[PDB]
Amino acid sequence: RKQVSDGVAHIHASFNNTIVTITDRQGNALGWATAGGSGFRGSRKSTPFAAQVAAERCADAVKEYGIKNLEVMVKGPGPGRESTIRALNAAGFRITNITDVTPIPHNGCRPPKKRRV
Amino acid sequence: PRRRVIGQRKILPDPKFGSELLAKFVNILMVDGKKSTAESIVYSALETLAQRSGKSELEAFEVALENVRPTVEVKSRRVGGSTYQVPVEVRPVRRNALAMRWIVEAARKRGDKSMALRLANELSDAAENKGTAVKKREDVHRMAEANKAFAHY
Amino acid sequence: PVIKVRENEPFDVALRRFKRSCEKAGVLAEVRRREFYEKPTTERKRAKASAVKRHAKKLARENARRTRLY
Amino acid sequence: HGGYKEIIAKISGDGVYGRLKFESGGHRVQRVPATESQGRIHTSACTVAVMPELPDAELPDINPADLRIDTFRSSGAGGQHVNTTDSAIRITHLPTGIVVECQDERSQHKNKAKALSVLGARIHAAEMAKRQQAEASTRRNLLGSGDRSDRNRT
RNA sequence: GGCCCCUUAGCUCAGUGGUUAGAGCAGGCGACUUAUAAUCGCUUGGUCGCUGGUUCAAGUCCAGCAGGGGCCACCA
RNA sequence: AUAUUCUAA
RNA sequence: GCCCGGAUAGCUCAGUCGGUAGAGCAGGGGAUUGAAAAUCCCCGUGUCCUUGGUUCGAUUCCGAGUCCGGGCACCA
RNA sequence: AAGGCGGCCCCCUGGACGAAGACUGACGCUCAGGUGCGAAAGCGUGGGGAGCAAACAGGAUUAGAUACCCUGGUAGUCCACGCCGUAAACGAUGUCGACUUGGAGGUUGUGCCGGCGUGGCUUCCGGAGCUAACGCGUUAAGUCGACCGCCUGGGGAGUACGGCCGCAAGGUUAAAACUCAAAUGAAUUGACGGGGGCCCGCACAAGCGGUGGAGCAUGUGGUUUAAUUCGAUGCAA
Ligand SMILES: [Mg+2]
Ligand SMILES: [Mg+2]
Ligand SMILES: [Mg+2]
Ligand SMILES: [Mg+2]
Ligand SMILES: [Mg+2]
Ligand SMILES: [Mg+2]
Ligand SMILES: [Mg+2]
Ligand SMILES: [Mg+2]
Ligand SMILES: [Mg+2]
Ligand SMILES: [Mg+2]
Ligand SMILES: [Mg+2]
Ligand SMILES: [Mg+2]
Ligand SMILES: [Mg+2]
Ligand SMILES: [Mg+2]
Ligand SMILES: [Mg+2]
Ligand SMILES: [Mg+2]
Ligand SMILES: [Mg+2]
Ligand SMILES: [Mg+2]
Ligand SMILES: [Mg+2]
Ligand SMILES: [Mg+2]
Ligand SMILES: [Mg+2]
Repeated sequence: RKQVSDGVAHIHASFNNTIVTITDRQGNALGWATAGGSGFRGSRKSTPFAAQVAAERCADAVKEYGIKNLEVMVKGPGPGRESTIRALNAAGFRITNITDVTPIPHNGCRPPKKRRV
Repeated sequence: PRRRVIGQRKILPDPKFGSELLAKFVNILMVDGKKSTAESIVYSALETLAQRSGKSELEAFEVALENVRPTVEVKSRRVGGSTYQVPVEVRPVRRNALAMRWIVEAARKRGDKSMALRLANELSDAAENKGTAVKKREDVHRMAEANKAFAHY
Repeated sequence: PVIKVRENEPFDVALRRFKRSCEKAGVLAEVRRREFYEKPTTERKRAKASAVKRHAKKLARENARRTRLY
Repeated sequence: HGGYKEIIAKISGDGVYGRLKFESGGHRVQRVPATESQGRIHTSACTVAVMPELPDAELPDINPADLRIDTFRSSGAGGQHVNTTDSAIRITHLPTGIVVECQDERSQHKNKAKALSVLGARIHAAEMAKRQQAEASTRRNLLGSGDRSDRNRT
């Protein structure tokens, strides 16, 4: 509805799933797409391709706003964190800056116990 | 095999149209080393396809092949622990082999009376994009689109 | 890591330079370490093991320049 | 791997227990088994018990002339009725010596009925116990140990 | 007595809209596996619980029924 | 992802 | 003694309320294995507790018994 | 000292080390009993509780799955005070002192002129010697002295009984019968591993045609029979 022009692309990359959320500079969400909601469950959901297809659907959900330039924010260490940016760029946007905001504790809360698989 | 010494066997071009591609087709159609029987069945079926097209027998075959030829197939290969079904681009030689083999398999499970007719029918249904041949190309294309996510490079 | 894209700079380059900036900061390795609790005993055992391999690689560098194979 | 850990079969005819009575005891077998990897000879045994058919088991009638029946006042609550009424039954079976007392009901007839039933059950359970013990002991002796040392036949 | 909601494919389910269709588990064949599993591809199949009318083409739009439940009503 | 067992010369 | 429920495959259980019975585990035959399990494929299995009725026809609806389980056998 | 100790700042406080001197004058070493300290879990009282997580619950997996995996989650983990007194509390190596070739580091002092010495602590290799061997090797498991602790086949048993300690859990001290002809350490050759590396064979894969269903032939098992003669029985009947 309301033109915004310059916005942010948050990329929550987990080992399981990828969540692209395109916001404005003030951090109000416009549109979002997930690898899990893009016709990909299980193995296929945790792949750079499904995180590519997700990025596309998110670009194809905020054209009504007419975003021309994006600041990208990648989070977490999954396959999503690389190819999602390639997709946004190849979807037509102009990448102003790329920042990693992955939350690192300065030795904080005890992680969960190691999986014996 | 384990070595990798396969000198592509020397294949004669067929007598009538002079085409190694069609000579191959005959070989794939042939049963019990009865090539004479096979060649007759192919020429008959290409003669029939010549009439119901208005084109050269080789050109009418090419058009048929093209709508059968797959571009990417599924091959099961291990990456870590799990055994995923992965799309692989098919080599141009294996593009024709599959095609020719698919057509003959397709044209061996119809109701029509003579194989020559069954072949002509399927080679025609191929040209249009209808036959069981050009139904299993789709299948081997779309199953190679579901697993598109596993195409790691 | 925070990469600003400069004027007249292609994307593919600015992405490789972002990848490098994160690998240099060791972000992905940091988060993989924080995934599960390693008991202190296990943390000391692998610190010891690493140093023993680093040190044994030095002694496995002499027997190569000094000794001949063919 | 086949065969039987135990196989109990009734063999019915004329003159069976006259010809199989001697099969009772240990049977020692010496061969290369089917369950043997190294082709080693092994020495196994099986116990065979041949016990003759005992005339089924006729649960006999409770002859009233073999009973002593005592009636007396029941114990506990029930006001004047329980004070004055011979409700309670003690049936003593003279043969076995089994005695059953019953004063669960307020009527002597119900008590006597219930007691005959129980005395029946207890007499018929006691004789079926003897038969099991007799059979158990008879079998025990025929079998011997399953050990290779205790055998009639090799 | 009122309102209503929903009662469509084996088992189920889901619903716009001028129609009997979309699945997801099942059931068939394919691929896959060391073999089971999972995975994937292909197909398979409703008197839209029924029944009228009314509609350029109405299960719906609107009646007469059946069906169950949920809350409210009920002083021969 | 799933793979238990093998008496006694 | 009376009362309520139940009796269906070898075992544990569905089911049906007048016609034409299922499940799981056992069982059999095959496969897999050096072999036994586990697993996979193919099969079979019932006088529907016993009688005497009603009925064209009863597992099903009566009325008896029999066996099993669950009540109760009271106020005093 | 061991247990242990990790942001930064202050306060209180212990030890170590080096340099030059000065001082005391054998005041030392070791230590049964004794005393103290002593991870984690645990216990008591009162706080606290983000994250994690015994128990517990559900979901999976499976033949089953009181597990591993998943979603939750209470004690507990944190604080104060008290208790417990144990750990593969390990260097599986008691403390103290002396002596006996080397090399390469790390760390922390210090003397002299980027070099050359001299101390402390410490990591790795290795010589003699030692050792059953593996290994240890001036930080000895070498060569010696002082003192203490401790062992005497494997099971039974670090258990019972008794004592002492403890709120308890338990700790500590510590047998016997009976039973076996071993139990054990290191190393060696293999074999094996759901260890690693590298190779090969129609071993898989890629293909083509079969078998398993039908009828018949034929061999076998079984069953039958007076007899169905004997042998071959995973691959390799
Ligand atoms: Mg987790
Ligand atoms: Mg067992
Ligand atoms: Mg002491
Ligand atoms: Mg603690
Ligand atoms: Mg407490
Ligand atoms: Mg507290
Ligand atoms: Mg858990
Ligand atoms: Mg101890
Ligand atoms: Mg320690
Ligand atoms: Mg240590
Ligand atoms: Mg010790
Ligand atoms: Mg001392
Ligand atoms: Mg050394
Ligand atoms: Mg003790
Ligand atoms: Mg004691
Ligand atoms: Mg093959
Ligand atoms: Mg056959
Ligand atoms: Mg023979
Ligand atoms: Mg023989
Ligand atoms: Mg012979
Ligand atoms: Mg022989």
